[PDB]
Amino acid sequence: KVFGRCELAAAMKRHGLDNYRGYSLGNWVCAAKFESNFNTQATNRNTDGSTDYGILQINSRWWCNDGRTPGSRNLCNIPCSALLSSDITASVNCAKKIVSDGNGMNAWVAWRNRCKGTDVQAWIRGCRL
Ligand SMILES: [Cl-]
Ligand SMILES: [Cl-]
Ligand code: NA
Repeated sequence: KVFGRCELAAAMKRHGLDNYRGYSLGNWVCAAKFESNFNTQATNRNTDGSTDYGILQINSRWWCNDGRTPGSRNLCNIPCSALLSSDITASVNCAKKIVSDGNGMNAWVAWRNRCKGTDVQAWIRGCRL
């Protein structure tokens, strides 16, 4: 599923991401935009052989099991394919664990390079939330 901007904001808001660990909704929409272009089916392979999955590009090195990342962890206790669903619940619940682990949203390279310190509120402007 390829989300609309406001559609995804409302979905994320419903799942408790607005101001989660102090990160306003615009941060999450901005990260999703640049990680996946709002596409729940996005996958990308990393150089160490791990793979990033879904709308927030969550990494099989630590967070999910794809059966092909030897020596990795599965800290969200889910198959990585569950992160590709049109229902964002699994991605959001795993993202809550990631952002709580000490490093905040800096775990998302695109958020660090393209959203952090920008006016992220513009990503939810005009949306009915
Ligand atoms: Cl915001
Ligand atoms: Cl933080
Ligand atoms: Na893994």
